Parts: sequence; C-alpha cells; structure tokens
Amino acid sequence: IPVERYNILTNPDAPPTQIQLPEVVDLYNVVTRYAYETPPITAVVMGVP
Amino acid sequence: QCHVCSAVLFSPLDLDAHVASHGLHGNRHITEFISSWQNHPIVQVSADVENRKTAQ
Amino acid sequence: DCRISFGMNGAAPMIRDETGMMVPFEGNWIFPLALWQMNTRYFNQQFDAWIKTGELRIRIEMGAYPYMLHYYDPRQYANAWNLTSAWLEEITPTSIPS
Amino acid sequence: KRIPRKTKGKSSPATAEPGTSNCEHYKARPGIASVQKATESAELPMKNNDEGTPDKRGNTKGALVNEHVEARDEADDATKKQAKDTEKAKAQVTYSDTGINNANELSRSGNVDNEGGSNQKPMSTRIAEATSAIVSKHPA
Ligand SMILES: [Zn+2]
Repeated sequence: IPVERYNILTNPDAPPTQIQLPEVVDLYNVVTRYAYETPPITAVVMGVP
Repeated sequence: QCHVCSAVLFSPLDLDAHVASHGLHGNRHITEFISSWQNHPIVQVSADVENRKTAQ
Repeated sequence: DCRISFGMNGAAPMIRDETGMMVPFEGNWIFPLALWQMNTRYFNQQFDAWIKTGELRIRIEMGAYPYMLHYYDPRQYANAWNLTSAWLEEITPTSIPS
Repeated sequence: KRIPRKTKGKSSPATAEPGTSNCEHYKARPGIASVQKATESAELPMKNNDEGTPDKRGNTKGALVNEHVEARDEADDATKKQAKDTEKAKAQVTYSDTGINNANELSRSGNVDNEGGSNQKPMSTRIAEATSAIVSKHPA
C-alpha cells in the first residue's frame, strides 16, 4: 500500500494541513465543509418629499 | 404583515418564507421590491420557470 | 430624510431624526404633509398601532385645509378612531380627504 | 433539491393591527404597467452575432457571400425591422441609404476563413483531400 499517499495517517510528526501536492497527490486530507445561504435582493423603496 | 419590510402576507403561517429573505430563521425569487406609497410588490423569477403568475 | 430601523430581540423600532439622531415611536413629532403623502402606506402600518394606544403625538403641518364637522351627544360614549383612521387610510400621494 | 439544467450538456392571542389596509387608493401617473412593458423590452439582452466563427469540426459558420454585400444586406434587413417595429410602411430612422458614402464597410460572413482564405470548399473537406494523397495500400 503506498504509504506516502496516506501521509497524515502514517507520519506521526506531520501537521494535519501540510500536503506535498506538486510531487505526489495524497488521497487523504482535511476538507472544510459549510453551508451558506443566498437571500434574494430585497429593498424597500421610499419617496423623497 | 411583516414588521421588517412592511409587506402584507395573506396567510400568517407563510411569514417564515418571507422573513427567510430578510435573514431571520423563523419557525426561488431573485429580486423582491416594495413600494412605500402604494401596495404593489414586484418580484423576479428566471426566464424559464412556470406559467409566470404575475411575476417579472 | 427618513429611515426605519426594525427592532429585533425586543428592541424598539427607531426613525432617524433629520438632525442625525434616532428616536423610538413615542413623544411629540412634527411632519410635513408631503412626507406622509409620499410614504402613506409605509407610515400607516408602523404608526397607527402606536397612535391609537401608545404615547405618540404628531403635528402634521399643512397651512390650509378644508374641514368637516361631526356633532355627537355628550351624554353618551363617543369614539372618533374610525374617522381618524379612515382619513389616514384615504390620504394619498396626490390627495387628502377633508 | 436538484436544480434543473438550462441548456443541454456534453452527455446529451391575535388581532388585526389598526394600521393594515388591503384596499388600494392611488393610481400611478406614469403607469406601473406601461413602464414595465418598455423596461422588459429594453431588458432583452444583446443579439448574438455568430457569423464567421468556426464550428466543432472547424468549418466556419455562415453563408458564402461577399463581405460588403452582406453588410449592405443586413443594413437593409435592419431598416425593414425598424419599419416593422415602428408599424409604419416607411421608417423614419434608416440604417441604409444614409447618404454617407460608406463603401468600405465590412461585416463578418462565411466567405473567409481564419487563415484568410476562401471557403469555397469547406475546411474539413480540404484537410481530407490533403491527407488522402499521402495514403498507401497493402501490397498487391
Ligand atoms: Zn419582511
């Protein structure tokens, strides 16, 4: 099994963020998941005296 | 009615969907405009939705 | 200029005084007629609920206006809210009833 | 919730408050309806001019016609469309017969290619005919 691809599991002194992307892709990483929401453009038009 | 945009809602149980636009998590539109001097809300939907029931 | 800041979490709504400050919906106010005419529907919804029962008093400046009289009987109860609300409802950006 | 795709892709207790009212009392002078109709007419986006661009196979899209002739023809078409929109038999605003000698005007068509050469034979057929000469066959 390619150890270097699962770096963050084998290498103990490795921060959970570092990745050796340019050399070899590592297929176990930390992903950021979140849920925004997009409300429609609302506006209340008032008249100038 | 809604005390945020002064919009009148026919069924008070549907106020949650309206306040979701203002951003209140109470418990398909693209643009919603309200006129102060008159009662004529104007809303927008994308060009291909439905029978286009009084919507821009 | 007028802006209404809706009150959340039990706060009171505030309207921006032209001097810069913002005040709640209570006290003594002065309105030009054109200001209410241009924002009839928006003002009625957010002010009648406080005029009828709260501590809100407004002096709308006109200069000249026709008037219509209603004669009631002192010996019996009399409430003018129906007329005073029909007038405000029938105010329009281009007309005011008597 | 799945948002449907627009164009084909590769694979293919309580009491009514004293202020609220539900009856209108004002009719707008610049009508709401009138303005909206014009607005949605101006709101219509720009027309695509796809003439001259290559296709998937490389053949340039369009009709085989001289450049200035195409420009004059579409100017006449624009004049006719202006007349139809104005719903008169004669159009006041004309993009044609202006009176300014415009004989050097060029507008894109399918006559020319990206390599600056004519399109008498569509490009794919030109490449096919070139490659054909090179082919050889199994020995008799
Ligand atoms: Zn609202």
